[PDB]
Amino acid sequence: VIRVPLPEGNQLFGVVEQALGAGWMDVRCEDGKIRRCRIPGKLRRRVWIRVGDLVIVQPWPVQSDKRGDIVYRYTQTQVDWLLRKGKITQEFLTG
Amino acid sequence: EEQKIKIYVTKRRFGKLMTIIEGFDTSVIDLKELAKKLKDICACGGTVKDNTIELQGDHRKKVAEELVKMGFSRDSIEIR
Amino acid sequence: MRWKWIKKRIRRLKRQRKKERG
Amino acid sequence: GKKAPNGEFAGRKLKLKRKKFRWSDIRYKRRVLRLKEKSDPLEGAPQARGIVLEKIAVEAKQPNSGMRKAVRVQLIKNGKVVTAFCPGDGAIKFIDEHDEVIIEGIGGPKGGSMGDIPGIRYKVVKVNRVSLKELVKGRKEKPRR
RNA sequence: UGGAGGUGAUUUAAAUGC
RNA sequence: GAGCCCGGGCUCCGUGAGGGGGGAGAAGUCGUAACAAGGUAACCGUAGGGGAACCUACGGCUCGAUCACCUCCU
RNA sequence: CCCGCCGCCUGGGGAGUACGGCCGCAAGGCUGAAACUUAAAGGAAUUGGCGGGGGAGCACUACAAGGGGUGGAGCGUGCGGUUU
Repeated sequence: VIRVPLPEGNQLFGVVEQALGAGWMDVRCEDGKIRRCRIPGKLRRRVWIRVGDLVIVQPWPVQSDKRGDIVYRYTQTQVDWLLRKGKITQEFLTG
Repeated sequence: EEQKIKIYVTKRRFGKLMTIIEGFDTSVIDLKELAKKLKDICACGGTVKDNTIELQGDHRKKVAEELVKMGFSRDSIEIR
Repeated sequence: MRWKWIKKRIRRLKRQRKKERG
Repeated sequence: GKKAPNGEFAGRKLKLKRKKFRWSDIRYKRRVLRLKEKSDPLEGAPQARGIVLEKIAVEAKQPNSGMRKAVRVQLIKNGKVVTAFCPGDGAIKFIDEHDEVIIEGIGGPKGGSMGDIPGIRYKVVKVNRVSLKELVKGRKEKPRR
């Protein structure tokens, strides 16, 4: 039984666009905005996140349109599941 | 004029992959000074290797854009 | 170290003193 | 001779020595000139009212991460841009943009923002001349405009 | 028993890690 | 005999494109500089050169190196 | 341990820098901050681990010496992966 976490609340799917260094990445989000996102230390010490990865972004409560935290990074098999379920589109992944 | 160029990834040491730049006319263009300028743009190590410049890491777009800034034809440059 | 710094300080000084002289 | 001249008539040397060597206490020097009083806006004061230009949230320091509630307020006569740390949990709520916000320092005027916060020199007490610790408790008074 | 010089010096052992 | 005015000089307050550095953030890159003789001892003042850490020359110093070889001293 | 005088210091980093002045042909020197930031900077000794630090000594998961073999094939097996 495959199970895949989903964005909740005001969280958004995003594709990592650029590594900015020191736990920061620009992420192209499913609402069509690029957000500058922090990777929390807890996540940094668990996973390797790279350009092109699909992630869940939590927008910050202030400047919500410009900033967020990355809270999850999907594996490739999870990405394929999300595609099949229509949660994201191939056009979105490629950009 | 007519000066073409190739910019692509080239195996290197620690990091991931170097960057190779070739195709300059070595009788007109000083690769030593070009390399020094490029090394400042990428903030990485590098050398002139024969008639090419090798930079540590992946700086293909950076290099291409800087070369255009320096007066080299946009259409003479290919990133692979 | 103090090699570093002395020449960094000197280069800063010169370059800037070049920018003042100019 | 452990330093000092000792001798009846010498004293003046003493008298200037001290003073010469007093100015190695940063604090003393600073007050006696009044650098404490000139730099870190206020014009010295206990507190200052100012209009809340916007609300901003910033990141925490080195071992830490958490969204502190900070305002941007402009002191009115001072006419200076101050970013500021807001006490309390919910708070950022009870502060509407363009209410008056009185501002103080927090934890030694030296410059020292508390350990967590990078910048913030200062504290907020008030929203429309009623404070934040009064608005964390529901009963006491609740806000207007 | 513990201290100061003077000169051979050894390249056969490789950069990095939150 | 004031204020007032006029022309010039000098200085100071409110404020401005642009520009310098600091204490930082520590997930990108380059290298291995120092800390073990750090793998060419290290530092030092001076001078030149190198993208960078830095290298080299000349003089100094040990806060200097590990045996070995030679020399002295309770 | 006392008595006399003199220079210098007053946490770190900013910075031995800016500005100003003085001196110097030039290179530079002498004099010399502040904004800001930090709960350390530092010193000696102790222990341990470590060094392509030095001496002594062992080992057979060590190396030499030596005999055999794995890595080539087929098959058995457990795994990585993929598939389901």
